[PDB]
Amino acid sequence: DPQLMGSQTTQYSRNRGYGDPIRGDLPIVPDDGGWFATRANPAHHLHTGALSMIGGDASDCGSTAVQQLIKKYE
Amino acid sequence: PPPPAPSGMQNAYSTHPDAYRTPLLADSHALSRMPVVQVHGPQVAPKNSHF
Amino acid sequence: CTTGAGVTSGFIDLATYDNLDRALYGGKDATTYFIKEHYPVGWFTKLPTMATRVSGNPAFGQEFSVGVPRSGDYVLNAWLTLKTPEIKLLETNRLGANGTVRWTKNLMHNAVEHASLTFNDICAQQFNTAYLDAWTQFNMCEGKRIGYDNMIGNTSDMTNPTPAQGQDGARTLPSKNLVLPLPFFFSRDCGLALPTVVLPYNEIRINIKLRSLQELLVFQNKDTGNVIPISATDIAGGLADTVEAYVYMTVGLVSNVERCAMAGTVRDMVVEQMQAAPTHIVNPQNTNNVHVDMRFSHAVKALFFMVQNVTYKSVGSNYTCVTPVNGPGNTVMEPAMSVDPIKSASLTYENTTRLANMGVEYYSLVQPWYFSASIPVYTGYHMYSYALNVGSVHPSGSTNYGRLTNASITVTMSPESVVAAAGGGNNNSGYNEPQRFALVVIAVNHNVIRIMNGSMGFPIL
Amino acid sequence: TCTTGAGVTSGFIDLATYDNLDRALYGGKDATTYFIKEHYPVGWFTKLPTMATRVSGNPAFGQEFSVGVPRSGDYVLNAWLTLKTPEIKLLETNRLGANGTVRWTKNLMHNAVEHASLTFNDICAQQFNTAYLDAWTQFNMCEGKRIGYDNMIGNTSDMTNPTPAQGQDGARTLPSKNLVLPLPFFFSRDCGLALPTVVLPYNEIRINIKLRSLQELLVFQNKDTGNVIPISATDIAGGLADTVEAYVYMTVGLVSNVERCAMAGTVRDMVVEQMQAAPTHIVNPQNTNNVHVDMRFSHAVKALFFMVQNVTYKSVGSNYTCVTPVNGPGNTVMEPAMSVDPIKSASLTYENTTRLANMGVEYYSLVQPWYFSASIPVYTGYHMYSYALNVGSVHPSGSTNYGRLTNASITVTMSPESVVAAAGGGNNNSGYNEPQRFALVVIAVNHNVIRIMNGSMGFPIL
Amino acid sequence: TGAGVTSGFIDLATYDNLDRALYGGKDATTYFIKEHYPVGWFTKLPTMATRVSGNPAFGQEFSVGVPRSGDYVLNAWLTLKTPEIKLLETNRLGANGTVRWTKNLMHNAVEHASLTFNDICAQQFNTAYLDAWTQFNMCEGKRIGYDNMIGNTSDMTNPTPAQGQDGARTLPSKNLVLPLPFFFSRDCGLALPTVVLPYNEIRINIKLRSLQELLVFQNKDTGNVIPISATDIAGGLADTVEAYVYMTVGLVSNVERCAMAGTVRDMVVEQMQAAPTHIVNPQNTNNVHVDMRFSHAVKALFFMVQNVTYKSVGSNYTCVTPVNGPGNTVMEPAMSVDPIKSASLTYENTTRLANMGVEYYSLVQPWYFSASIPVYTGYHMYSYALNVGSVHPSGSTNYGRLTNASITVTMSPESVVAAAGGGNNNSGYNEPQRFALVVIAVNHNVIRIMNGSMGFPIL
Repeated sequence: DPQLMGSQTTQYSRNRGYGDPIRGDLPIVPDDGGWFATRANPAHHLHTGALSMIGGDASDCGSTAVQQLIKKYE
Repeated sequence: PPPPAPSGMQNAYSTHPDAYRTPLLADSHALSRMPVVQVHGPQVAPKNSHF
Repeated sequence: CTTGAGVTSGFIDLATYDNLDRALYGGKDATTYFIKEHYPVGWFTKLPTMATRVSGNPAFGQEFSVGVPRSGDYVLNAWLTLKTPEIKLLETNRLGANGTVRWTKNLMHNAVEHASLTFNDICAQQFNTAYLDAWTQFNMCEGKRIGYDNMIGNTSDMTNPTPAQGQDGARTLPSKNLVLPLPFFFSRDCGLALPTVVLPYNEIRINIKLRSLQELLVFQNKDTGNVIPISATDIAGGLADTVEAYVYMTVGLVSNVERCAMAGTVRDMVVEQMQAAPTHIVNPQNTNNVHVDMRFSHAVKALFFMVQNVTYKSVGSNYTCVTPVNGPGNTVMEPAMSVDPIKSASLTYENTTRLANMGVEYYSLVQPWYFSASIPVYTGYHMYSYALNVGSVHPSGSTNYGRLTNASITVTMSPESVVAAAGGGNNNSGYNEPQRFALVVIAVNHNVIRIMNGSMGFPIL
Repeated sequence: TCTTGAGVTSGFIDLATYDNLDRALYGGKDATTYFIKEHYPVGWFTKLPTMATRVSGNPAFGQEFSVGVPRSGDYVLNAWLTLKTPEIKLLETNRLGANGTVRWTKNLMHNAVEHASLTFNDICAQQFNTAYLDAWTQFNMCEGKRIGYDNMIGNTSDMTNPTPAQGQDGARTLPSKNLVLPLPFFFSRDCGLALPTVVLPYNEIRINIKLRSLQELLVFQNKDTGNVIPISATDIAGGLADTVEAYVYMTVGLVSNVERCAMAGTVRDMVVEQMQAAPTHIVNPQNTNNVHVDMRFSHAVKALFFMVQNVTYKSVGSNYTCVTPVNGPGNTVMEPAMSVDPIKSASLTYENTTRLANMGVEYYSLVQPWYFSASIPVYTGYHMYSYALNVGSVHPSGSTNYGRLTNASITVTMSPESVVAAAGGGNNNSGYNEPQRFALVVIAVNHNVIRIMNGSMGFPIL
Repeated sequence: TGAGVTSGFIDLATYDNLDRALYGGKDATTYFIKEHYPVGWFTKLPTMATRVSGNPAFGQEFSVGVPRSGDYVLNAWLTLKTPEIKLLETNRLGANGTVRWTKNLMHNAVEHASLTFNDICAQQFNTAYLDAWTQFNMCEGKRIGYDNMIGNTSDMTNPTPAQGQDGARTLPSKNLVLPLPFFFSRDCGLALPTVVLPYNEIRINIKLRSLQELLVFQNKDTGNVIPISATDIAGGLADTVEAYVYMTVGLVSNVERCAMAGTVRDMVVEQMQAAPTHIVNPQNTNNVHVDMRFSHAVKALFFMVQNVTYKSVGSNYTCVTPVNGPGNTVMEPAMSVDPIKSASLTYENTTRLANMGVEYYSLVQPWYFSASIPVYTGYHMYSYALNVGSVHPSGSTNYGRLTNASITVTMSPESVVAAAGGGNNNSGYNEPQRFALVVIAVNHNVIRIMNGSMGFPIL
């Protein structure tokens, strides 16, 4: 068990880093076929995005609490 | 057989029973001449204890 | 009443108390001064050792390796001592009476490049002149500045030009040994030390490639300020290639109970590495804007850059736009017009201006003032730190360029550098000959090293 | 020669020597050890400078302008001001003719900035000025950055070097180089204290900066008699440009969304440091050599900084000695020999119950900075007395609340050098050729508490 | 133009395994938030120390009692007004004669500075320890201030010619301040519990040095030094002079002064052990070995060879005495190197430290295990601890149970050639030179406070 590449992630696809940074790439399942079908792995083919990586839909802020706060205060 | 044991007192003795020679060294102070090495001191009574 | 040796004066302050003082001080669990909590620490000892040479011979322009000694529980300090030769100028020099010889500025950090540390045959890290200069200019605590500027040369004797024997100045450059510490990950902090007891068979090497002595001495003309390479016939005694260079490392021993407790486990450390971008050649006559792409892998922490004057290969550690000249009193001086070639630098992240066209004074002063332990005293040495404290070994704000898209550093040239690139300058002006510049970029990044079963490696890589 | 030694095994004697004192000091089941550093995770964030949207007028010498702190940042923890000085070119048509030199005053920065304030909504929250800036930069300056500061704030041996008229040997022009002043504030003092603009959406944060007039910024000096007179527009070429470009930059630091939403909707308490400047008092050593000044301070004071400032000429600033600087050889400013701090002794009294006796001036000058500060001034004046163990430490230390204290007094006794400098008649190139005037300025530094709740900031003690 | 805001979102988007290992986590200590904890209530103020014996005079000794009725004593310093020197025209040297204050006026005229508890001595320090500690643990920014406090103003030390010569200036009379390094002054956490020690009487004994050796009388041309006399200068030699001692006293709240009453306490303090100086003659032999006899766990060793040719000049650790220079300014001639070339430590005839170079102790050891590097020749050190200035214990060894050890030094060609005179004018070695090797040790100790009394449990 060499330690030079033990806990090392695989080299990501070149197209992963070209996606939208603000909004993560949409989750689409690939084609696990054998006739002009790409066997892309979403583990290293999809960019999670800046906001989707951390979340945003918390119990208090939840990215939408402002709407019902305004509705209640109105 | 593997290479000799690395330094740091793992190579200062042999595992075979007929030659061990515990790495401890005897003191040079003998027994007749034992230095006092350590002594104890008492608390000093205050100068103005008469008040 | 109030008399000498009074104590009642402070009773007014003691009685002074309100809600603000109750909020700040006081409380059942509040700590107090004048009382120090004492806790036991580990039992250990330390001592220096001489590292026996194992490869090559110490000589200028060649590479030699030194093996790290065993039998020490930890090693946390390493330095190189070198005995400089004796310089004696002769009247048979090519420049005649109008010739002077002196050691280059910053004798140490020179004659030492590609200084590498290898575990078995794995290059853990490597540093060179640019990194040494940047580190010693940015993270040098005061009080030790004089000591460092004395041990690395720069004693106003090596850098003072001396004329030939026939002239008034017939002094010879003294031959005194100089000491240069080796900045390594284990030397950064006492909490990070190499477990040589854990690694009894993983042999460790330090590779040092010295620089040739021809490009260590500056042969400066007195009047026109022209520098030409030195030769054996120029000075008496020739140029002895061999040199007396030795390596010393400080080792430490711990208690038997501590050693047996620590032996037999996996240990993870956070270390700092350097990545130097490939050098670039800048011609201000052609274009006034220079862009260099950065390629880095791990989480970078700071970016150091400067434009180095490469007009004369003998003179080094000169990041100004004009080479130094020989002034009065057998000393070296910087001419009137000598400023950093940088005017404004900016960062671009794939056609996105992450950092605007900030002025050169920003990187020169504001960034070191807030996010560094010192401010450089020489022109150049511009920096940008993603972390609050660069010198802190503990991790701080940092970005991984390996997972980031292409980034470009953009620099605008200065009119002083533009006019200095073309020659025509008068005598003792530095820019008499046409001047060429080079741009160098270095970065410091974080990394994780794992030690397990008497072996080393980089799990992330 | 002969450098072999026993080797690594020599330390085994040091390890073997072990007594009861060594057992009490080192060792133990829970005893900590070096060579191993514990690692703990920290938060995820990124920082970057941003422009500040100024929405009030344009910068100009002798005018006041306000810049609004930009929102959209989780935390702001820095603030500095950049200003590009104009170009100076003296003309032969000056009033003094050949004996006329022009130079920027000492400490170009910390000047042209007075009553710099940071207000929230419409409440006066903080304020500082030239005396506080000078005292802080002289008392709490980390070594190594001193050269950088003295290069970015002026005093770079180029602005302060007098230049004669064009017809004389010295015809150089003062360079027009931009300078940077880092504005001290409670959020800029430490990284642990930052303004939570993310949870402060109901408040307006503004910074007010009032620049000085270029007439008093510049210094016009007589080469022979060493007299200072106000400058005029016709004296220098190109006139006087009242308007000038100036910008306020600040660093914005973000934070992870999980921590942001965790800290959202909670009551926050912060400790900040403010200052109070007592009104200046005119001192005339000709009449009396002893001056007593009352103090009126409100909160828990941490330290008192004072100094007597020479105020003979309003053009020259940051001068706290008895004799104004005069021109010297080599077109460089020269300090006349008879130039010492006018204060000879000082004392503090709490309603006829004195706390400090008639201590010597050297006490406040040297002993107090040596023990209860991070630096020692390299100039004259700048006396301090600190109730706290460490002035620079943001954490509270020993202090006294002046609000719950009756009026206190400070007494200063001047010096024979000051009383003889008060009268004029000095010879040429001596500074005191004309009568000298001095003023007393007192600055105090105090702690305060700031409460953050319901998206607003305010003092819970009023 | 730029982008400003929203530029950092693409930066925050980058997150990998290394970033997850370093940052992140539910227990990560975020910045921008400071945890505040309350502290104790106290108030400090200065206080005169009342003299109890003797009279302050040069060449005498006087003792001052520590003021009582306090809670903590955490400072101590002395102030002394230097006399005014009026050089006369009837001096022995005639026109070719100058008078100046010795270099490092403070740390001179103060020797055997002792602090005693009740009737037993507790600590003692002197000139060599003061100079070494100041040169090795001087925080920058305060270096100029401390220099100004102790003198070295280029006015006291600048030579002044006779009245009729070009230089008519005289040495001004201004007071100087010397802090007293003590265990309670090392850190604020260690202070004398005066509230815990009632009816205990504490002494500070200071012995001054006579004015004959505090004044340097240098020949203008040949650079010779002769002892001064009262008739040589105007105003005589006033032996008596003022000298005051101040110290800071702190007061604490009743809730803690009553709480801490009647409790046993143990404190770790740093003391000084000085081996007797040894005269060294480089003319006969080049190697000088001196034994070291110490008791407790030593932390650091300092040593130096002092030029002792003229008792008038002090703090001279160079083989060549300073001479008068151009511009009425004292200068040190070109031949100026430390006489020590190499040093080694021997443990029971076992060389723990080999024949290391002098530059090692001069530069490498201070660079790693000290807060400062000396700016003057000499002052060699070797420390067993990682940080000398840290009050907290570090690596150290005890000499009480360690059998006799020695330290050996080797001389230098410059020292052996300067030991014999014959040099030209202003060469410094115009007369034969004598040297004395001095070694100081800084160690640890434990002091026990109980029952309103103080003592040393380990003795």
